[PDB]
Amino acid sequence: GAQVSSQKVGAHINYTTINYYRDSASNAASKQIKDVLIKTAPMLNSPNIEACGYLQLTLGNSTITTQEAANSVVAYGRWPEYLRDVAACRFYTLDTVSWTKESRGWWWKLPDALRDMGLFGQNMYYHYLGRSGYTVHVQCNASKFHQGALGVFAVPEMCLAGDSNTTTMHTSYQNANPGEKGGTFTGTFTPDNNQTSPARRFCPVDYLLGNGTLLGNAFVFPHQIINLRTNNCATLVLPYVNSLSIDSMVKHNNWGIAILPLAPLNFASESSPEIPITLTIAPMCCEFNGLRNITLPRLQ
Amino acid sequence: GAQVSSQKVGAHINYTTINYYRDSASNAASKQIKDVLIKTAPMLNSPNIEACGYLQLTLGNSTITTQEAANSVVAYGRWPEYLRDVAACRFYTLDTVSWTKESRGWWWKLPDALRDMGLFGQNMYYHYLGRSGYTVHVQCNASKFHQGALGVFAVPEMCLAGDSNTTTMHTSYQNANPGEKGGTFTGTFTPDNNQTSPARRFCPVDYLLGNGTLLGNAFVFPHQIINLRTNNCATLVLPYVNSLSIDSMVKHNNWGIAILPLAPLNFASESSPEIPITLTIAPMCCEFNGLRNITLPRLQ
Amino acid sequence: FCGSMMATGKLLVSYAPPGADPPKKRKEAMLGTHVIWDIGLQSSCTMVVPWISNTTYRQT
Ligand SMILES: *C(=O)CCCCCCCCCCCCC
Ligand SMILES: *C(=O)CCCCCCCCCCCCC
Repeated sequence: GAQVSSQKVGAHINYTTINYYRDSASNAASKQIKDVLIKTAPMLNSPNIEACGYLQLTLGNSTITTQEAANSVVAYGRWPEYLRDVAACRFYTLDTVSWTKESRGWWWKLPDALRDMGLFGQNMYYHYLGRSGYTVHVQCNASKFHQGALGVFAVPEMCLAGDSNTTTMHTSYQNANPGEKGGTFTGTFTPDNNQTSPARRFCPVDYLLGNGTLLGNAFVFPHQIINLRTNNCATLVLPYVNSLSIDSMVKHNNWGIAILPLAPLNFASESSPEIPITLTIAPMCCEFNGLRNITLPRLQ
Repeated sequence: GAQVSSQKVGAHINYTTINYYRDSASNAASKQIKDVLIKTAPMLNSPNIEACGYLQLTLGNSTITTQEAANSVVAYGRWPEYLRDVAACRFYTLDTVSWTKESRGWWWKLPDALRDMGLFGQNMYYHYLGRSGYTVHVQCNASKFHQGALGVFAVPEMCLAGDSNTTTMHTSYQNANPGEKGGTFTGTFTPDNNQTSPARRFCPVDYLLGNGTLLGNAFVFPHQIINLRTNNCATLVLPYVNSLSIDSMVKHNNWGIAILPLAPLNFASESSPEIPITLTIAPMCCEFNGLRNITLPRLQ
Repeated sequence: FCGSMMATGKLLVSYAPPGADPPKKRKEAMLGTHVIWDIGLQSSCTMVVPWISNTTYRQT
């Protein structure tokens, strides 16, 4: 059973191997042009609804009307799919937010943001387990005389940093889960000094993506940019991502949506402009499991 | 185009017909052993889960364990089917009632009785239209020394009579629709005489099936009998019945379940006995349509 | 949309099948059959209200 193979050589002969043990774990580590501009691993680079082979975007009775599409991205090059081997899952439009010359950014979590959306939300709380992918459609228009740029980031397991410097990992379930409402980024860290009666919530610094890493590198995550000059909307198609095939939607949030001003909003000459950002999100290829009496969370 | 055919004769020659008009409506009316015990039209006579070709009775996570089955009936010989050309629809057990030496009877309406049952109820109120069949399982056990007989009747369009003698068809939506709770029969008609502030509710006399017809004839309706001597439970499989393929579940109740003591409860020698009757009902081959914001009824 | 070329915007057109409170807010209109119209991109917008009724026919 001796295994002979080519040695790791320079560029101007081989070695032999025998496995002594029954468990593979015991085994030694087995070590494995024209156009430079081309990506080695495209999918890791944020492809388009176009770029993997896949306008009126429609789910159930809900439907987006979109010319914008080169502005879309399929996370990790992977399209949503059923746990293999429903019109509760449709497009829900969340409460519109306002972008101003001084906004630092906004965040949301999935499924959390959708927890009260019609039959979807119901299905979520009546079952132990649930899984779902998403289509995130960020809407934000302005004039040809306005300027600015939004960075729309979809982060897997988006754990955010807390307000305390005396204790760690202590943000309350209530605070961690804002629902549709949102949750927002800040320009500076402000430690919750109230010892006795703790705020127990996140303190997300913008240039650190609220998680201890530099915002400039947030682009290694599935993302899209809204440049007011060229486009008014972004569409992110998100797959179910997890260390499990299915999980508790109530205990665990799979994806995080982060929206930050890469370039600040500016208009004509007004000292203080504003424009709306509307998020319409739809759950995809979704399925639930382990039906029983309804979960009634202490959200407060 | 003259049509020649055999005349309606005695038993010891024909006539001719021509249609003069373009609309069929204008047309005249076109007029069409061994063992006597056999039914001409069986299906009209209340068949069994057995008798048309169809123990653990199971829907989704819900499951009945039944030996009793010759005690089942498929209404109108017709099994539930999808509107042709889901685990919200499972077995729900309603609040148990008590049968006593003086009970006159009980009634319920479908879908109404199920309006608050988990995801079923939700689905009902989030959609304009819905259709469903049902499996009604009536449970009622006693001892070999108890006696009595329950008549379980499934009535299509079970319109019930009201409490007023000064005005007609006036029972309020609230009163007409009791939900799971029930609704009950009475031995005597008691006219709501409060003119100024009307009770606006039903007054269902038992021997008149609460509808002006004699109880003894209620058997022309899909039914089953629980004879304490021979069996402790009854199962009725109900098809969607209506003048439409699908309708408003909120405005209209399709089936009525009526349970009446054909023979009064009696035990050993106790002057006043009691035994429980539990109803477990499951919606079948069910489907909904016309999703929108939720219906919030004024049920009170 | 008969406004100017320099004008931009997004509108939501909605249809809600009967049986519930008539929509007074986007939040509830959102829940039924709907279309999102981008004014800036195209000047006009069509929405089909599909036949959905309990009865075979409706009265006039
Ligand atoms: C395939 O492996 C057959 C040739 C094996 C060469 C024999 C010498 C190997 C000595 C180690 C075997 C004992 C280790 C558990
Ligand atoms: C088939 O109908 C051909 C033979 C018809 C016999 C002709 C006489 C029928 C006279 C009545 C026809 C006019 C009524 C609209």
